[PDB]
Amino acid sequence: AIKKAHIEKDFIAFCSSTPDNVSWRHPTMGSVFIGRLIEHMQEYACSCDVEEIFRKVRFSFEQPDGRAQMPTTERVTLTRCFYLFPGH
Amino acid sequence: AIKKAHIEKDFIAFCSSTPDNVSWRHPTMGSVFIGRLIEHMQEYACSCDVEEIFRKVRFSFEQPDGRAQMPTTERVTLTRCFYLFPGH
Amino acid sequence: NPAMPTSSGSEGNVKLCSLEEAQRIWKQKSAEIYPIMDKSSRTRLALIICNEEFDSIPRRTGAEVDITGMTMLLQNLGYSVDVKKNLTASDMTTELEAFAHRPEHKTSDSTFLVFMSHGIREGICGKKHSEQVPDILQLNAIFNMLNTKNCPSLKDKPKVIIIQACRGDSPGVVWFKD
Amino acid sequence: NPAMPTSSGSEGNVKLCSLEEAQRIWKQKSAEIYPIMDKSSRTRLALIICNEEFDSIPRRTGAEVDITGMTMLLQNLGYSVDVKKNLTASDMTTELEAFAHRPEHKTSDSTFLVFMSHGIREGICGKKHSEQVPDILQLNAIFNMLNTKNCPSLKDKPKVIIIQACRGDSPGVVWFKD
Ligand SMILES: *C(=O)[C@H](CC(=O)O)NC(=O)[C@@H](CCCCNC(=O)c1ccc(Oc2cnc3ccccc3n2)cc1)c1cccs1
Ligand SMILES: *C(=O)[C@H](CC(=O)O)NC(=O)[C@@H](CCCCNC(=O)c1ccc(Oc2cnc3ccccc3n2)cc1)c1cccs1
Repeated sequence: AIKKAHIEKDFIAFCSSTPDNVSWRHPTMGSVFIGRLIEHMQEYACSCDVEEIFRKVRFSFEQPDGRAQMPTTERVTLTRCFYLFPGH
Repeated sequence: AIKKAHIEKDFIAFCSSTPDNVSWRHPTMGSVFIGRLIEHMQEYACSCDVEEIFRKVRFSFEQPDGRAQMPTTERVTLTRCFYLFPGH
Repeated sequence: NPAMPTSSGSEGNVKLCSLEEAQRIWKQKSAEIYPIMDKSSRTRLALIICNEEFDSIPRRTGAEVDITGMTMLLQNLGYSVDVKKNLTASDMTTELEAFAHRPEHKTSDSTFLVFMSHGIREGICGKKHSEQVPDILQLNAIFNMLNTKNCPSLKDKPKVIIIQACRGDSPGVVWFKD
Repeated sequence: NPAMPTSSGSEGNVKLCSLEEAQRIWKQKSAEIYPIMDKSSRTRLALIICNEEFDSIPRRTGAEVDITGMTMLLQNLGYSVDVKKNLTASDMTTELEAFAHRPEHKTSDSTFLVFMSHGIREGICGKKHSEQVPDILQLNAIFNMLNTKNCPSLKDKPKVIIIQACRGDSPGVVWFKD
């Protein structure tokens, strides 16, 4: 027996900046979005779902300094909360 | 004194289907995405933020019948949780 | 508060958030919630653009039900709702630019934008749309018109865009065997 | 569990979720969480594509730091990581198609895809990219290659795509006065 399934489901994209806009990178320290993503994933993977963590990453960029960027979540079809349950 | 602000921030889009795909509508009952959105907003605006509510709307579409569609959240730069606090 | 909940109030069928629940949400999350303005002074705005009657593409019968439902809901949530019908992509742009210039946004904490029409992969259809001569408003244009540059009054404020439209010809499904 | 937390384990610097916390999350949300497979049998996969050396555009100095950080993190989270470097858009497509065909996805509960390169508005740059002759992979293609049609093994499973790239020339800012 055959059944129908959504062609596109359970996706989440996270981009380093908004459309039209640059994303920053340091020659010795790496990309700010990547570094910030790792730090937030390290801290919050235990207690927050991935959508929540990505939002926290966005929040950390809220106050613009000399250089600014705003990470964007895109084309989301996650129907459930995705918890990493680190250690399990 | 002038200060810098992100050109694009605090947006959320919610589309009735995934890219490439149709969205359904009934001649007397209206659009399924709209009806489902209203019902979920009526029920969950009191306890859930808009991102969470939209996810619940997506979840309600999970099991495909004869006709299927998957609402998609797009280009999200909400840095905080948006609670409607209905009644306040 | 009444013993039994009633839909006769301004919030209609929308379930109310109690003061106990509001403080609980204020406690469960620290400084990661968007601030809400005082109910007595705020001027919340929302816009609905809905295309039902088209020159060359099928009639969107049942759209009136969507208009009624969305208008009543946004009002329940505290928004003053503008309803605009049967517009070209050019008309939609002019209306969006005017909405972004509305003085009420300055004393508002958020906004809702609702688009309901036919659509293709590239965007939302205007009233004059055909395959020979496209009349399309892109989602990209909507964001641009409402961003900090083109709508400074909504800086730091949630802007919710809801789109009911097809995004192509496909049924959105694939088969699998259990 | 040790008195003081240590980064010497497989999860490194990633803060551990306790059994008390895991059951609390299992209780706070009913049937709205993605299921996780048994740690003993699951074969989680992740892919990193990173372009640093380009034919015609500036060198992405510091990318090695990103590769190291993301590889170690995804491993900490339980994913077996593939690292591919300096690819054309065509090479990226071939690698993505191969990733989607990997047998391990069948006994996996999720996947992570990471792209790190230069970028323009339209998409992500390949190694041979120039203004005269574009070499671009679109985000749309990435989704298509990993959807239920082209990757049935990842049906119902979270697919997380992370992109570090410019999306145009603009600094992303506007001025305002307080
Ligand atoms: C595309 O641009 C438009 C989008 C729009 O909002 O107008 N779509 C179309 O033109 C549709 C028109 C569909 C008309 C046919 N209606 C139906 O046959 C029909 C039957 C039952 C029904 O009810 C339900 C109930 N439960 C549902 C659950 C999940 C999803 C949908 C459900 N629908 C609704 C409609 C198209 C024309 C051809 C293909 S799509
Ligand atoms: C575009 O395609 C690429 C994207 C990529 O990942 O390669 N971007 C560029 O090419 C960048 C290169 C930037 C090189 C110059 N680096 C710096 O001067 C610099 C200085 C400090 C710094 O540290 C911080 C610290 N804190 C931050 C907080 C928030 C945001 C950024 C922060 N950066 C980082 C980098 C571009 C070349 C021209 C314009 S963009």
